[PDB]
Amino acid sequence: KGGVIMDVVNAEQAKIAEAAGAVAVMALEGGVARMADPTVIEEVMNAVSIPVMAKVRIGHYVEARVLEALGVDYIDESEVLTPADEEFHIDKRQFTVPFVCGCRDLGEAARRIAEGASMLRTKGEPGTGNIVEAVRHMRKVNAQIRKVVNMSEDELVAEAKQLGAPVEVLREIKRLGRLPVVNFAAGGVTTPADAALMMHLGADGVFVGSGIFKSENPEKYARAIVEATTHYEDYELIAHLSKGL
Amino acid sequence: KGGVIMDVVNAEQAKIAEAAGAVAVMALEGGVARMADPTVIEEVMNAVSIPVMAKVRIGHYVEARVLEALGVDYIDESEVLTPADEEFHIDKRQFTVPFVCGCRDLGEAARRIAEGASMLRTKGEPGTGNIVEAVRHMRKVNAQIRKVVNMSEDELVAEAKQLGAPVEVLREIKRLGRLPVVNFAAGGVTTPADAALMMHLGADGVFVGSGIFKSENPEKYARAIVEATTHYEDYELIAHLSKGL
Amino acid sequence: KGGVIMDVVNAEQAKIAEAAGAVAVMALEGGVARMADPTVIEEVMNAVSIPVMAKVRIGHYVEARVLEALGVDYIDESEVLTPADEEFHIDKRQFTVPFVCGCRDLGEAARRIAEGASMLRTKGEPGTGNIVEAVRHMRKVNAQIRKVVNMSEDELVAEAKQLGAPVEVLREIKRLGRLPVVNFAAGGVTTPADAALMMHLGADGVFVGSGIFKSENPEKYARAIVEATTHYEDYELIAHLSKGL
Amino acid sequence: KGGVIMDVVNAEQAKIAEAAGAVAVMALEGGVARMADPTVIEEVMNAVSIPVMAKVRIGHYVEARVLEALGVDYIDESEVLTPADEEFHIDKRQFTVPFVCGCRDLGEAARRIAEGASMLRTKGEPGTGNIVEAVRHMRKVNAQIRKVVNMSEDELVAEAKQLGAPVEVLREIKRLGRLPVVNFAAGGVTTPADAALMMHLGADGVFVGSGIFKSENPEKYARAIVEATTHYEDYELIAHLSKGL
Amino acid sequence: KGGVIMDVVNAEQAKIAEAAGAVAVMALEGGVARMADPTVIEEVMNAVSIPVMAKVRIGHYVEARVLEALGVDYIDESEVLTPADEEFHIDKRQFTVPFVCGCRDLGEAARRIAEGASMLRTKGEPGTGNIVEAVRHMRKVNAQIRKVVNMSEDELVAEAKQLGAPVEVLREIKRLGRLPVVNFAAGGVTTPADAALMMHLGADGVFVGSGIFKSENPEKYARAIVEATTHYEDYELIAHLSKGL
Repeated sequence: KGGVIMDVVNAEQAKIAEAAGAVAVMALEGGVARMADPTVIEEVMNAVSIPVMAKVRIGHYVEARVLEALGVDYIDESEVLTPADEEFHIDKRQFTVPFVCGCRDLGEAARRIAEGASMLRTKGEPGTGNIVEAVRHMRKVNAQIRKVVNMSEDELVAEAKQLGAPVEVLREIKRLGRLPVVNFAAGGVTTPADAALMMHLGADGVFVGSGIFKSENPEKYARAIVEATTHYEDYELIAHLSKGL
Repeated sequence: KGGVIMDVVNAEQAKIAEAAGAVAVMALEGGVARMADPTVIEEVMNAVSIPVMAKVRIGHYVEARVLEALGVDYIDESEVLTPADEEFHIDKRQFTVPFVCGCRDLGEAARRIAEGASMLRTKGEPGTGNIVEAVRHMRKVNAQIRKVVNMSEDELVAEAKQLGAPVEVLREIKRLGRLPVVNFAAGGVTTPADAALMMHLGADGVFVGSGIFKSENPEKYARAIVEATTHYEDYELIAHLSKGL
Repeated sequence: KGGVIMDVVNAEQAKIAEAAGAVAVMALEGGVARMADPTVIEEVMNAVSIPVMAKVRIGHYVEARVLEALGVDYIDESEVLTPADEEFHIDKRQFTVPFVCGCRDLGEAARRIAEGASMLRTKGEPGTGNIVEAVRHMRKVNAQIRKVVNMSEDELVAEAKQLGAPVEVLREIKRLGRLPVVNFAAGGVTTPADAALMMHLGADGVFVGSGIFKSENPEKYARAIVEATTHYEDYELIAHLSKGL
Repeated sequence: KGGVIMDVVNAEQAKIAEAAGAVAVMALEGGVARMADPTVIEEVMNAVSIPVMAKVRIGHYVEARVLEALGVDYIDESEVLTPADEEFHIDKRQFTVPFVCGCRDLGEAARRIAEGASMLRTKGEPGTGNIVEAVRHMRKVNAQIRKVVNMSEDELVAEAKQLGAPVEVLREIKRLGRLPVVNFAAGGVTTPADAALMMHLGADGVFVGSGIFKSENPEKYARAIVEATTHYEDYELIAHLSKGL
Repeated sequence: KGGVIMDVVNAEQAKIAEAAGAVAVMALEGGVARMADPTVIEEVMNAVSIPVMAKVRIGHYVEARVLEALGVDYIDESEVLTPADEEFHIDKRQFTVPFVCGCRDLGEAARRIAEGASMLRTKGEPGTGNIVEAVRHMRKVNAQIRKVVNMSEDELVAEAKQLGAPVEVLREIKRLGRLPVVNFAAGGVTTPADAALMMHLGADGVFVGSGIFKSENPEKYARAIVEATTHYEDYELIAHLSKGL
């Protein structure tokens, strides 16, 4: 627990991610942002042994089935791609391949899960290098979990109504003490301190973007995030990793 | 199917109800309207072989355990009694005695079912002799059910959010082609034509009030309601039953 | 835990209360509602050995010193009397005699405690025989307590701000896992089931009003409430205590 | 310090007030409420040796000069009479006879003083037997005094602006630590505890109304107020005086 | 009392600050503004013997642990960095290293103290060379302190509510007659007169920014500010220190 998933655009970057100890890679391709070209997905697939993920536009059922047929390990039904369906998410229950979805609060989390999400992440604010929204979303979802875990049983139906959440998801949360799926922080995680902060806030792990490869030394920067995420209470070690970019 | 349940206040009324063909009786007592006196409930229980129901205030957990312990067959957690809890209904799952609840729409119905209701009824507008609200509720609920039954499966999570309904309950409705519990019309049902109309609109049956016994010949009037609810497409009989009160 | 406090207007009522097992009595006596005549309070003090409470107007510092000087065991700074100070409550920390105070939510509770309150009760809706408001307040305070006990420590300062609560009281709640004072349900508690219900919602006991003595047999009634409040999960007992009015 | 002034309507009542130790009497006469008939003022004047006051309508310059010519000791420019001038108070600086005026806050106090008031009182809420407004006004004026006494000197001009107060009055207040005139509580003071409460709140004394003579024993009731006002921290004695009406 | 803290970007500047008599240095280094590179902070720690401060993003718990682990003497949880958590500040009570925090009013100050802050400063308007905001905040905090010191004890609970302040911090202020921590002016302090002015408004000292080193003679300038801040009523001295820019 406490893994790092890393956005990669080619073979080279994928190998650097696996070598630095990333638990998975996310293969990436007002223009329209669609599912990545097959050859990009299969070029990344052939570079590593750790799980390969890729993105589809929200609601894009057939994009997902294409990714599934291509043999991806995981599908991000991604708000950062251009939504295909602004009202209905993919019925992920129908897929053999697992999905991760974004969320900002427990209502949203519960709905994605009712749709069949196998994994969750914060939406954060990608491309900004700013964790403030990632923090907001993890704070909100976790504070709401803590409320649910400890509230009177008979108050759950009303709670679900107010949250716009499926009540059976709340009941399962209360039974387990946590979400029935893992929840990673994502969006703006830049520094070793950022990465450890998400773990401190209750994240199960962390997604990071292409900023790692904007670096002088992607290897060392990737390593620093992986170690800071793993050893997230070693403030002495974290203080060290924050040096020299 | 096409059962009638009658409001009764003493043994004599309970016997008339039963002899007339009612499938159950409901025993009944700025004033606060609470649980009936145990002696009234036992008096009615002693009078008939058919099931006896009684009412508790909404959210009044203990009033419901009292009635459960007194051996009633069914509890109506009822909006006509002064509500005890304005925010939370009784967690009816924790009871061995079955409960009936009122609703006005599919969201409301699903929430009551999620709380553990074993039976539903329209809220209607009791005391007026006016079926207009009962018709509205039965129309609304059944129209929303027909919509759910036929809707695209991938659209039910969004639909559940819009209704404030637990999606699992919507998914069961779709699976069964109808509500998982019987839904009776209740409120204002006065004439043989009223009772038959509620059946025409899709009720599983009908609750009627004390008006029967304000009548000149309550036996005849009770039989009329029972016969019309059963033979609800028999207009020639319903016409006959309407003559002479 | 499971105490009943009874409102009494004279010695006779006070002895009935003590003998039925009350843990204390509230000595009582549209115009202005002020502190009772001392005579009435002295008459009650002499009748019984259990603690005796009386009421003062909100913010009426001198009324409180008068009751203290008379030797009452507890002061209710009471909102059912005509407030004397609409901005500032009594600085109860300056008193050797303990105060009980009304509340509706945790922020209100927390401020009363910070003024010196030693005991709390719901404000409820006195005089109505209706528990709906008492239920709302108990439900609200306890839900917020549950939330506070279980929330991140570093979120308590923000929470106190939002609630209008002193954060030290909130930190003390988290530390104990409940309020640092006892909290009785008050307002409208009428039947054995109501008294039991309040305890089910997590009250520490119940205040009850003069309705007991409007009864055909106040001793049987007073006792029934005492038994209900203490054996609040004894459903079969409660059911029996409901009969014989 | 800590005197009681008493409203009287005749010789008899005036003598009872002096005999009970009142420091002064106020001679009293949608109808129009004007200055009292001379013969009422002179009948009260001839009954006692302690100062006699009487009321004029706000802004009624000539009423005041009549009272002055009749030889009253003090003039209340009284909001309880029907105002003669809704924009301009009497220029009391022009009178040899001293005036008391009402107030609800420091701005108002300062303005009345700039007009030449020799004494102030709270407006309270006369005729209600309710001290809540008297409390509000004394609280407000005294809290504002405490603010002024201790604030940076250079912030006084802006403070005067915000309060709508003459700055030289604020400066004089800051110099003295208090108002340059006495300030009595008035309106609704009913019980010995009320009277002592005003003294506790920082009043210089107390006005009381015709309620004293609504009593079984005006003598004893008057005495009780006078003693409670004088000995306002003797909670033992006050507790005693609160008995037997 | 009369300390100057200086913002420095390197060792050279840090030694200039120490030698001119600074009581501490703030080590510093549109995109995201995060905690400085440790290298920069280590370089400053080695240059001087006076206490060294650095900044973290608001709510950035891990950044604060990193600076603690590096051995800085003080942490500024700083609003001029890009906030990491917009709801919850760092629980500074959990730290052995002391924090300074910005504020604009007493309620804000009081909440920071209740989170653990050991020192305060005005937020001011950094970067502008304009003291108007620093003046507003110092003026506001001190005016409210003065008011709180001198107000009725029993009015503090209401006051805390209105201010959004924890009442325990307000009671502690009244007890001491000032803040339980020191409070420096920060933002726009440019000239000797500004530095002196802040002290005149009742600051405990002054933070100053990088403008010192934009000077033709930073040593003379740094020293002039140190002398102005400490001898803040020495008008003739201050006037001389204004010449020779």
